Amino acid sequence: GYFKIYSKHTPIDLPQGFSALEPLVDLPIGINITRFQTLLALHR
Amino acid sequence: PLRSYGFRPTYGVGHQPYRVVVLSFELLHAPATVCGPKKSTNLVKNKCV
Ligand SMILES: *[C@@H]1O[C@H](CO)[C@@H](O)[C@H](O)[C@H]1NC(C)=O
Repeated sequence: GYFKIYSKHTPIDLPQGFSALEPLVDLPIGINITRFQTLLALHR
Repeated sequence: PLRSYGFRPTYGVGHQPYRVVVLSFELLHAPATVCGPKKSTNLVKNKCV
């Protein structure tokens, strides 16, 4: 029931290297997940 | 279906307006939530504690 997110923003097809990601949030939600989508900013 | 109280200051007890609040807890499924406050205790050093 915990939805974890790790993240990192590192400035520079993906390149080649190693970088460990740190916890971002801790969310006691309870939510079940089986599918998801994404959102994009269009050109208008 | 609706009436209204009155409440003039010159009422006896049992007819003056009382304010009522009720608290109700429920622990559905959360792993941990709002708990009581924590009583600290300072912190000493260089001692077996
Ligand atoms: C998530 O779905 C499962 C069945 O796939 C169910 O048994 C479980 O109770 C659900 N979890 C929550 C938090 O609702």
